[PDB]
Order: sequence, then C-alpha cells, then structure tokens
Amino acid sequence: FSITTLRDWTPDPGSIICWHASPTAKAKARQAPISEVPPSYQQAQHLRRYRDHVARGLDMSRLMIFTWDLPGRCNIRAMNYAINAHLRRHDTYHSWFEFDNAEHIVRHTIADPADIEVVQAEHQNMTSAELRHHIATPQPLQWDCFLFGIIQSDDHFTFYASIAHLCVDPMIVGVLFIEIHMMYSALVGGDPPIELPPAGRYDDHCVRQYADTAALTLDSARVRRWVEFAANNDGTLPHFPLPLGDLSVPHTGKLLTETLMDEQQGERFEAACVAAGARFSGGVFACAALAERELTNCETFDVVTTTDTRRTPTELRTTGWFTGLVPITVPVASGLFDSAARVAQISFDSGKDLATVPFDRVLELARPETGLRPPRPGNFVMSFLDASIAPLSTVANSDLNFRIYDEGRVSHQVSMWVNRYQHQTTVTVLFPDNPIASESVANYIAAMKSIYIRTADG
Amino acid sequence: FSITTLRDWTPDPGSIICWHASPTAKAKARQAPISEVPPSYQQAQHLRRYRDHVARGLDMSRLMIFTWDLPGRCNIRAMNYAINAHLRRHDTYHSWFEFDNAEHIVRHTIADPADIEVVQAEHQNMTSAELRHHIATPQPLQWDCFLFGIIQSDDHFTFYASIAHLCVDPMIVGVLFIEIHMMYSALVGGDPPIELPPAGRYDDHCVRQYADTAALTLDSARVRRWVEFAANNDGTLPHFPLPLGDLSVPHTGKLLTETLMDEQQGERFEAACVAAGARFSGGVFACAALAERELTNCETFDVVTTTDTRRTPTELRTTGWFTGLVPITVPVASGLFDSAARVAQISFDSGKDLATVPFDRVLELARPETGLRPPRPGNFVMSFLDASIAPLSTVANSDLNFRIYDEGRVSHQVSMWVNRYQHQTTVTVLFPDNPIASESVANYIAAMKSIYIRTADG
Ligand SMILES: [Zn+2]
Ligand SMILES: [Zn+2]
Repeated sequence: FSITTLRDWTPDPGSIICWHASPTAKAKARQAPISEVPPSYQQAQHLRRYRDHVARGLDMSRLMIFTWDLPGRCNIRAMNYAINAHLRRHDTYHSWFEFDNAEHIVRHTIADPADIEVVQAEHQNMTSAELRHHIATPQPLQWDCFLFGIIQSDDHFTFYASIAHLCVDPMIVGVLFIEIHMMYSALVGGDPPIELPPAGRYDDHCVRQYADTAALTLDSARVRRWVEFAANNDGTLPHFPLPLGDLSVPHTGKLLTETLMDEQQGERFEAACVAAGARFSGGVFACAALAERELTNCETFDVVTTTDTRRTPTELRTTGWFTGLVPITVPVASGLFDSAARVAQISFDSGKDLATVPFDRVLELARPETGLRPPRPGNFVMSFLDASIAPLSTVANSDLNFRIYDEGRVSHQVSMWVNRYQHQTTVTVLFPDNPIASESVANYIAAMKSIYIRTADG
Repeated sequence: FSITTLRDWTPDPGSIICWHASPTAKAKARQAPISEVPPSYQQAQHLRRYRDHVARGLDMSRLMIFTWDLPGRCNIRAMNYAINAHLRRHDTYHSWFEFDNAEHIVRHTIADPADIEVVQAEHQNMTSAELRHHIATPQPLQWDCFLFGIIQSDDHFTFYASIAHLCVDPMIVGVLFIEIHMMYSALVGGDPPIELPPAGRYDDHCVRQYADTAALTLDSARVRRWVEFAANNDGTLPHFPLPLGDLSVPHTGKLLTETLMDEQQGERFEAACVAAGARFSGGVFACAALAERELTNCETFDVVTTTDTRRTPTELRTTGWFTGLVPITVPVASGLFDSAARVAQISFDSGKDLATVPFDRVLELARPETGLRPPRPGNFVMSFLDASIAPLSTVANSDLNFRIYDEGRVSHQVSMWVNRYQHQTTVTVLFPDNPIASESVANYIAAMKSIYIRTADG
C-alpha cells in the first residue's frame, strides 16, 4: 500500500533483532555444485545490469523491502521457525550466480535445502541511519541476498524483509503474508506449522522459458511484432515522452505518489470502461495515453507494461521473477476516452501472448539490418495492479500497516505503478531526481488524474 | 520402415497370445472418479470426430498399429511384466473420456494405477482375418483402448501393438523400443527391470495448454497469423491441389509408397540445401512446392505439416499426443531450388512457434466477420521425418523388422510422409481409394521425385 523512500523511513526506537545466514550455511553455499538450469531472462538481464553498475562505481537498485507492524512482544523462536521455513521452501533461495571468464552466467544450487539456515542476533547499538544502510546491503552476486528482522519496541514490534529482486516479484507480498504472518500467528497461537501446498519450482520455469525462446526465430510472428514495436520507437523500447534532464549524471530515484480516484469515482470509472467495451485496465492505459496527448499533442502512445506470466496452478504457487513485458500502443487521434479505452484494451489483451517473449531474445535474433538496440536511460515502464481482488486485497484490506520502501538508488527510467484498491486508486512514479524530470512527471500525473476524474464524472 | 494396409497383412501362422484388461481392471476403471484435467485440444478434436463418425454410421481411423519380429520363444512372464509396467507408467493410460448430457467431454482418472492390469489369453483357432479385425477394434471411447500381443511361431514370434491415437503419437515407437524390447532383454537375461527416468505426465500438458490458449485473443499475433493463412486458403486449411473423387461416399484409405533417393543422393541433397541457405526439411517442402508448380502452375504452395510440440525435458519423457500443425507457405514464381528451399526453411522454422496454437482455438476466437469455418473433406497434410538421427534410427537400424500398419478405414484427406533413413529417402501417401485420387497422387509423386533427383545430381 504505502510506498516511501528508505531514507525517509524513521523506525520506532527499539531492539533490532536480525537474521543472517549462519557460517555453516555460507560454507555449504560456497561449495554448491554447478547447475545446468540457466538464469531466467529476467535474472540474466538483472545480473548483467548489476555487474555493469558495479563496474561503473554505481549503486544499483536491486531489492524489494517490506515492513509491517505487530502488537506486543515478538516470539523469537516462532519467528525464527517461520523465516527459516520460508527460505527452505522456495528454490529461488537455493541458487546463486556468478560470471565466469567472458560474460557467461553460471548457476550454483545447494543440493540439500536443510543446509540453509539463518540465525538471529541483536544489532546492539545500531542507530536508525545504520539500520537504513544495513537493510539495503543485500546484492544479487551473494547467495544470502536477503535480510529479515524485527524492531522490538516496548509494546509493539515491526517486521522487516529485504529480498533481492533476483529471487522474487510482487507475488512475494502475498507469500510473505502467509508464510511469515499467518505461520507466526499459528505458532504463537499454539498450533503446529500451517500446512501448505507444495511450492512450485522456479528452476522449471527457467528451463521451459529457454526451451520456448529457443523455438523462436527472427521471422516468428511474435518476434516480428516486437521488432515492429521497437522500430516504431527508434529501434528500442519507448522513452518517456517528456524531458527528464541530463541522465548522464547519476541522480537517485525519487518517488511521487498521488491518489487518482476515491471509491465512488472508481466504480463510475469502471462503468465508463464497460460502456466503452473495455475494462478497468484498458481505461488505465487510455488515461496514460490521453495524458501524453494533452501535454505533447501526440497521435499515438507507446509504452511497455509489466505483467505476471504465471499461468498454471504450479506457477501460481511459484516464488520468483515471472514479470514479462507487454508492448502497449494506443492511437489517440480522436482524443475521446471511449475509443482510446477500446483500442488500449485490445492492445493489452492481445499483447499478453507477447509477454513471454523476452525482448533480450529479440535482440539476440535481430541482425544489423533489423536496426534494433537496447534502450538508453529514460525508458518508460508502466504497471497496473488490481489490489482490490487479488490476494493483495487480503494484505491491503488487513489491519497490518503493510509498507513498501524504495531504496532510493540511482534511477535511469520512469516507472509508473497504477494501483487499484478497495477504496481508492493511486499512482506512484519512480524517476530521476532532478528539477526537469520532477516538473515533467508532476505535469504528466496532474493531467492523467484530471482525465481519470473527467471520465468518472461524465 | 514398411507401411502396409492392415487388410494386406498376412501374419505367420502361430499361436496368438493376446493381453486384455482384466474384468476387475475394467470394472474399477468404470467407476473411476471425474478429473478436472481436460482432454488436450488434440484429444478433444479426435473425440468429437469419432463421436460424429459413429453417429453418421462411419468407421473412423483412430489407431497406431505396429509390429516387430523376435527370434525364438517368447517369455510370457517377462512380456507380461513389460506390458503391464508400460501401462502403469504413463498417465495417458489412466484416463478415459465420455460425453455428458451436454457436449462436454468429461475425463475420468483411475486413482491407483496399480489397479490397471492386462492378462494374456490364447485366441485359439483365431484366423488371420479374425486377427486383423480384432487388432483394429480399439476405439477412443473405451478406457482399455489398446491391444498388445504376440504371434508365436515354431522358432520366432511377432510382437504387435495397437494403441488408440488418443493416447500416443509417433514418439511411442521409441518408448516401446525401450519399455518392451529393452525391458524384455533385461528380464530374460535375469536382470531386474531396467531403470527408467521419471515419466512425464500428460495431464500437466493438458492443463498448461488450456492456460496458454486461454491467454490468446482474436487479435493476438499468432492467432492473426493462423487466420491469415486460412483466409489465404479460402477460409480453411489447405486443400489438396488436385481433384479427388466423390467424398460423400465412404471409400477407405489407400497407400502409395515410393523411393526418392539413395544414400549418396541424400548426402548430396543435404549439401545442396546447406549451400542454398536451407536444410533438408526446407528442401523437402521446396520439392513438394516445386512439384506442385510443374503440375498446376500455381503461384504459391500452402500446406500444413506436423511437428512435435514437446520442449522441456519432462515433455520429452511424456507419452501422449503432442503433435501440432505448422502452416507452410512457399512462393514458387522463380522455379529455382535455392530460393524455394530458403523461403520454405524460413516458413517451417518460424512456424514452429505457431504449432502450439491449436486451430480449434482459432475457430473459437474467430467471428463471422473473420470468415472462417472448420475444414471440409480433402485437406492436405505433410510430414518430414528424419529417421537417421531420431530414436527411429535405432529401430530403423535394428535387426527387427519393424512395421507400421494403416487400419484402412475411411479417408477424407491426403496425408504425405517424407522419411529420410540412413540409406534412402522415401515417401508414403494415404488418400481416398478411388481412381481419380489415385491418378492425381501418382502424378504428384512422380514430379516430386524427379525434382529430388535433379537437385541431388545434375
Ligand atoms: Zn542484520
Ligand atoms: Zn485379443
């Protein structure tokens, strides 16, 4: 729900109890054998980017950081069980990666998950600033790229989780709610550990993804579609359509959050989508496009949006990085919401089949004549998340004050998350911290909101 | 290797020892509970066709029928173990289907595969004609839609297998070679049953396939590609380009086989393909297309060819119907072999990504404005098989006289198999048995062979 920059987090004073991998666990990890399972395309792109930033002296964002609040005194024994069981259950915590001679990514996999163990210790005189630094330390080229802990106050405590994006995606929220919070509540309630269905294996997804992408050629229809999209955006993925200042200097990422609609406005907005022959999501991309139209007078809107490529029951039970990209194109010659939402809905829906084709694969298949290239800083990525019905709902509609923290590290792009909740629809944007980018983003959000409200109140 | 019509099979005299599901296994199967796993699109299409034919009084082909020859006396105990273990190992033998009061296909699944058991009995005084009829009896709407047996002569015996296509596809050959022949050789040598890798589950494939097809819309690129192919062929899949007989009367299927090349012509043909920027397969479709050019003076050649949609290691270890269809289009204006092989190769390779989209899903998504319909009799289907590298090799290059039998039931279409072996390249064609189709097919084959010879030599 709430998304704040880590540097602005002011935890309540209290004792910091933090779980670190044990020395034995670290030794066992170091001697884990090589696996023939590759990194997913998502993991691979991430690891290459992380390597490159390290080589340039830059500190790259690479974490998902959550907290939530509990009353009273934490049962350390129960929490230790919950965390260790969580780590042992999901195979994304059982592998680690490294680059060999050349840029080939090697996977190592711990053979016996029982060897994985984290152990709690108090950070005796750790200050708030030191804790902010500490929680942001995990990085993708260590096996133990995660931290879990608690801040124990007199009569309440706060639980924090910091997990490398390498191992997870937004689905982790729901999973943590069950496997930390519900598990802990069971144990302190006097019950045995909650029984869970078998976890899916992310390794299997990596294997399938490589088999599927290997079946593609430069002339395959889905590849040609990505090629045409990129060619309509100067050989790469779409750039943010407004000036963002000089991105050759490493500004940190800044957050802008805004409420777009209250509950009533949301109901009316969805009704407007339905009347236009679209759904809420179509309206979301229509509003992004019409906002660009208002500020630039463009005829067509191009962006990529993130989507969860899980499909089977087993994948739905799999923790890991399943995010794929859908290429959104919305023609906005008319400037009306109805046609924009209709066509946007078609682009989103028909584009789902393209989300399982990583654009890195397209770049592999492309030749010099194809005229493609990887994006420069300033690319534009959207996301629509329906937190009103998804398991997120259970978290969002829970009494726990669940919070997300951006690490506030160097930013090369604009990420825009539109989130529908039970009682409001909000937008959050992460972007480079300079006055030009701040002005552009602020104007884009203001226009977009005005279009949301205008549509709702027709 | 050899493909014969069942009616023309003359088994050696001997004792017919045949394995039938036991009365207990059949009753237990009858009370198996409903499963939420749907039939695959392939299974579903097949089952609808079989129901429809039965309702129209027609006898449809539905089997894969194989034999091979063994020296000496069959160890009945060892064979019994092998057959039963094969049936228990693969989940395609654990389900059966039926139509409910609606047009919905219901899957039932036996809970404990150990309840599955086949038992041998001698069919005393069964004549050869009675054995031909008997081996052709299995059908897709009974659970035990398979037969296995031996014909024991004085000093040798023949093993026969008749399995509903419902449960298998060509991969079964390799599997039987391991799980019958290799298993049998282990047992009669006194060894334990051979260790096999874990078998894949076809149920999982059905689930995955429905999730994937559900992600498609009429506007998805792959669907639009299938639609354009059908529209480029008068709203359906390609028809055979030569006249046939009156398809409103039920002629049985007829076979035509011809040798295209010897080994030396084969190595030279492949080298020509490689030089032309194509491969053997591209050359195969190039030769079919060029042959149609000489016989019809058409501008482009359109056909569908079969491909194995297995991709992951687990799918490669899964017995079942994975066959999909690739839309092949070859421009044939120039008449040169190099360009035809180039473009045909591109269509084949880039079309692999389309084989996982069932055309029935396209028909679901299509609207009357799309202008499609399910094909009428006379469609044309090719296949290229490389039996020099595939498991077939070991079977093909085995002392065993491995034979395939067509059941000689009603034929509505032309199926063409081009098979490369270590020492020759052959073509087999199944088509409706009337003089008109026989002449058309014969001429087509002659032209095709002549082009093969031209390309291989001078
Ligand atoms: Zn710590
Ligand atoms: Zn029998």
